[PDB]
Amino acid sequence: RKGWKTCLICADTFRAGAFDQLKQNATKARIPFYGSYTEMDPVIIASEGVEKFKNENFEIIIVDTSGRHKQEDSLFEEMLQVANAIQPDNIVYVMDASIGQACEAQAKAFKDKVDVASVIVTKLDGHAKGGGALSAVAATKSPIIFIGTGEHIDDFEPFKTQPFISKLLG
Amino acid sequence: SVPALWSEVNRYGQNGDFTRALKTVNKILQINKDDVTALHCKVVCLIQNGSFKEALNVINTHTKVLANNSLSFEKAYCEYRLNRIENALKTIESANQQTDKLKELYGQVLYRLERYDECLAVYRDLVRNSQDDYDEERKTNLSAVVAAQSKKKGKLPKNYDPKVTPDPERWLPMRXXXXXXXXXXXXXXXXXXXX
Amino acid sequence: LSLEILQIIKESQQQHGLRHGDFQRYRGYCSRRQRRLRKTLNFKMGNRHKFTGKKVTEDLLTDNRYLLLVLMDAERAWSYAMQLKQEANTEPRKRFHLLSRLRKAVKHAEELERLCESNRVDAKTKLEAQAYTAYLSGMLRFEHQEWKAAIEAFNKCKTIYEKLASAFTEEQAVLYNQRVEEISPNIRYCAYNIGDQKPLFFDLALNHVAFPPLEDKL
Amino acid sequence: RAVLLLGLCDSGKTLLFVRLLTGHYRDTQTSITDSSATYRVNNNRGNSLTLIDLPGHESLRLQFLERFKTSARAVVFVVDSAAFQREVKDVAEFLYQVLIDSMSLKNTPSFLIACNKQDIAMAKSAKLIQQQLEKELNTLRVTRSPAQLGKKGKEFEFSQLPLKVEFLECSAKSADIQDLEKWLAKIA
Amino acid sequence: LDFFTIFSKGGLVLWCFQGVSDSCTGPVNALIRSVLLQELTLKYKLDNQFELVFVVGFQKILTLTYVDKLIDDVHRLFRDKYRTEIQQQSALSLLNGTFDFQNDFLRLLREAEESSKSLSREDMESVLDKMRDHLIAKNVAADIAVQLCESVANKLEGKVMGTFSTVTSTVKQALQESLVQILQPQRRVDMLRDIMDAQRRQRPYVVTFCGVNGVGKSTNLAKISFWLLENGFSVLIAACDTFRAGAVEQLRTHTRRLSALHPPEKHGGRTMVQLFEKGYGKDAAGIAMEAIAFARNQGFDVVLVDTAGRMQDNAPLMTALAKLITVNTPDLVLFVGEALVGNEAVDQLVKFNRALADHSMAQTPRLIDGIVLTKFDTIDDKVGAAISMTYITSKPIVFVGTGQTYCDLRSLNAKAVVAALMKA
Ligand SMILES: Nc1nc2c(ncn2[C@@H]2O[C@H](COP(=O)(O)OP(=O)(O)NP(=O)(O)O)[C@@H](O)[C@H]2O)c(=O)[nH]1
Ligand SMILES: Nc1nc2c(ncn2[C@@H]2O[C@H](COP(=O)(O)OP(=O)(O)OP(=O)(O)O)[C@@H](O)[C@H]2O)c(=O)[nH]1
Ligand SMILES: [Mg+2]
Ligand SMILES: [Mg+2]
Ligand SMILES: [Mg+2]
Repeated sequence: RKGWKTCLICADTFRAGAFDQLKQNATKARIPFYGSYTEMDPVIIASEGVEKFKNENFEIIIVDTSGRHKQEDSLFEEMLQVANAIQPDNIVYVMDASIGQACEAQAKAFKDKVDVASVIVTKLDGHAKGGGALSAVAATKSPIIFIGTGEHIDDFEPFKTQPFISKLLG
Repeated sequence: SVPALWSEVNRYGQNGDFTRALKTVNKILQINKDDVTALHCKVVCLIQNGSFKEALNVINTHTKVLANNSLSFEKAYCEYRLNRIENALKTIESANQQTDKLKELYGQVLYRLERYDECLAVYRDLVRNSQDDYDEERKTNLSAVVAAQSKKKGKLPKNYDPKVTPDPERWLPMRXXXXXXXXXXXXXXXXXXXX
Repeated sequence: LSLEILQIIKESQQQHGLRHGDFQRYRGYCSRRQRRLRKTLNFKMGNRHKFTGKKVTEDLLTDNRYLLLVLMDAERAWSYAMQLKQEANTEPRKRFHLLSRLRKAVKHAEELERLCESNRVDAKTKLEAQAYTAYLSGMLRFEHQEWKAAIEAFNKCKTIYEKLASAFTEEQAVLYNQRVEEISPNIRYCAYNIGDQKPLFFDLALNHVAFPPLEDKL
Repeated sequence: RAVLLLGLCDSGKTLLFVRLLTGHYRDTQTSITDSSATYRVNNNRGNSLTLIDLPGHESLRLQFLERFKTSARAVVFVVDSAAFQREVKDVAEFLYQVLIDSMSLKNTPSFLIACNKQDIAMAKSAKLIQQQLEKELNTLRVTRSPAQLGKKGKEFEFSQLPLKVEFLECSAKSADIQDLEKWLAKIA
Repeated sequence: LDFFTIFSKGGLVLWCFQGVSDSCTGPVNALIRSVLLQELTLKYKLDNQFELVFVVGFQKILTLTYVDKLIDDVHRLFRDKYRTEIQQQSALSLLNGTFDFQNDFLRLLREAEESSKSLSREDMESVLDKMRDHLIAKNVAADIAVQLCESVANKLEGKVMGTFSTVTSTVKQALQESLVQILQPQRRVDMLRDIMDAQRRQRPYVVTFCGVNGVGKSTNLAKISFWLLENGFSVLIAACDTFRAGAVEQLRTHTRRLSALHPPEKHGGRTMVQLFEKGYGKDAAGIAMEAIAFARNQGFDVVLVDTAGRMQDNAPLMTALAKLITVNTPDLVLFVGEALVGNEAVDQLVKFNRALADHSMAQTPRLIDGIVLTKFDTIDDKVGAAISMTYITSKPIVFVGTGQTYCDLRSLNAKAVVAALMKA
């Protein structure tokens, strides 16, 4: 909507209905998408998708990955190999705003395996004030650029520090 | 032997065979024309075989023979079933002897005449004194009396004429049809979609 | 015709706050309840830049629906006073504002009992309104902090609500006996401080169609 | 040693605990802690048992059972016989835990199912209460979400256990506790 | 004061007052609100030293300041006048003591109607603060760890410590006992026995999976579909998630993966896992009612109703969810909450249970009947999300998900979760 030739890639080969999910979000918002029902390697979906949208001269190529936790070293190595195959200009750490004390440990282990440079805080439209974001800014060394404020595609806006600290304080 | 035709009407009314108890009752009404027990076994075989107007023509053709040995329930029941709730109400009240058969049909006649204050006192006494397999069906009848006080197509030949059937979509969201017809100026994000 | 006022107030409080003690939320549901009853039925009190007194007259009482408008005025001022009883435990001046909402909750219920005195309303809502007045007059004269004027309008509300139970079926008497039992604990406290000094309907008459005893016929 | 009184709420644990110590009827409420008192047994030697009445509430039934099960010489599982037919699911479920806390002990204590409240006309017999719990602990050992009950290939019974399991009938309203004081004198 | 009963904690009425008028009305409902449910206004006062409870029944809640001064003087005259009967361990000191406190109470009542016209909490102060800061850091809700800690300065105040005890180890121990008894909800569960009882009317067993966005409702619904098939049960997955993209293909991959492990050939010849779907955008109470009538007609022992994830503050949508669970009457409402959520575990279940009872139109409304604690393999000991959930709700943690596959479904080890949380 700002004028960029944006496109999506679904590099999730594990979650059920994950390419069907991003396909129906991209079909609705009129955005090109890439992914596979059949490919089981996310390094292969993400390399062959950024290669296709490079040769089509897109300016914003957003690669979606599966959910992973730090105690799974198998998914943390696969995340590092998806990041090494496509070599992303920016890595965004999306965190739920209802996360408790377990936030600083996961957010730090994401910064250690992969180079996180921006943080996004979703599910802030409800009761959660999002105090877990102080522990993912200190762990990933990355600022918050956007917040999510609902389930729809337009429930999305840039992070402003003053209204988030006034809500976090009361 | 009419005692052997009555062990045959008895053996067919026990097995639920009111089609053959009605052929064996019409063999006792050929020898005994005014048999009041064979004019009651025939009215039951016609109420059970769904002839309520043929069972009401067996009661009205023999009004003097079935007199005071009457079928005032099978007569107020055939009329209750032929859309006569004013004749089914007059035959329950004019019955010479009141039973628990005319009390069960009278709880269903009061409910049809929308007399729910008398139908509640009839169905309160019917749930107390009745010991049968239909006590869960008589607490659903009393629970409906308490809840009561409180292919046309425009034309058929024009169906297979224009384009054998209407548009294949043919009824669905109006905004989903190939016609659209919603005067839509643009798309906006209100509800869930994603098709 | 009919109005089950006690069932109306009890299921609107448990659904809109009073199950967890939210009188501020129950009153706000009462005010939005009345605004939307007023905007639907085109019964606005004021217009822009002027105000005109809402007078629910007798002609519009056939709807069986405008009694809920005045009752939502009685339940709004009642819900505000019970919220001011919780805020008067730390702000004892709030009690003066509490007692001004309870004198206008009986005045709405005394004006709603006079409306039910119309002949277009059955013998059920005249008497639910007569003894909803006598219940709010016993709670105001209980908050007067006089224990005698409290048992006088509670034993009046109990004797009214019990006179209504005896007169009809014991199934419809349940609503009036549920309300004598509802205000009965408050009467034991003021007596402790006076003497201190198509539905599914079955055709069960088709199972009764059976043969006569065929023992004499063999 | 100790004889723990267990069961659901309102089974009659504290009124049998009163009827054995005083022989009288005492008004009781819901117990939130345990209560202990000595009981001079009816036999010749007059042995002394420490009756322990444990709360029947289910925030406190297994917290006190695990505390005193190591000190238990016998356990009396008190059953509400009148209200047995609607509580068949909570009696057999609590009794399943008392059965595995029992065989897992070094010296397995002696076990009784005191079918209380027989003075009520609707009290089920200790023979119907043993049949419906053998049928219920047979479904429970399969449906339970390693010590097991009896044999897996056979229908469960209280005779298949390595425990001294008995059934008697009593009443805590004087009272009818004669079979209870005869078993309390026999295990003393 | 219309009522006053003083019994011990062993459930033994010592003395009771109900007025000269009749007598002895409501001493059992008085005990229930005052002692049973705490571990006419009916409140209480606990003597924890000698195990006493002082339950009182009064009205006009504004007279609570003089009712509390009357329980304090009655508590001071009772524990002094009968100190010999109530200080002994034997329950035969209270069975054999005579508590004739009627003339002493009529004097303390008539005299309090004229005013109207060991272990202290200072010792236990510092250790209740180190235990509250340990529960909060181990992911117990901030206020759950404050009521937990105050339930323990009450329980041990007056009580004498053991032969080898400190101030620290006493409040640290009775906090573990008030934490295992609250993590022991007043509920139980079963298996094939429970579907034999759902067959007393010849009908399936319908479970409703509700919860907030992303907790694991659909993935643990598939772990329980594999756990029901493993017990020989046929399960019909009702797909009532019509508010998202790929919410039906997610459940259709679970039904393809489960009808591979449990096919008709390896089950007897009949379909055992089948998806009931009506597309997206449809009503979630209409697809659910069609799947209960479809599993009845096609012989499915279980219906597992998957609903969409939603927030806790949505009046037009927690209305449609509370009306769904009220009207559909599911056999077990299973709230799905992750073990990663912090203080929100209290607000989710309180608004989820307040909605289910508000937008319900029954006398006793259908509330959440259990909890599924997912993402348990992610906290690693920060386990206080299991305490925050079974604290407010007196409902059990029916399952604990410990991964993403069908085999990572556990029962709750609630004893070692309080032992890990109360050890600091
Ligand atoms: N590690 C771990 N992951 C889990 C667990 N339970 C669920 N998940 C993961 O959490 C994610 C959420 O999956 P999903 O089942 O769609 O959650 P949901 O609540 O149905 N989301 P929605 O609100 O859209 O319906 C999945 O990637 C799933 O694998 C668990 O116990 N452990
Ligand atoms: N009729 C009858 N009543 C009994 C009998 N035994 C106990 N009761 C009554 O049942 C009520 C409950 O008895 P309790 O002794 O408190 O049972 P409990 O198992 O200790 O209950 P909890 O303290 O909650 O564990 C008491 O008020 C008794 O009067 C009995 O044998 N017959
Ligand atoms: Mg994904
Ligand atoms: Mg007890
Ligand atoms: Mg889902």
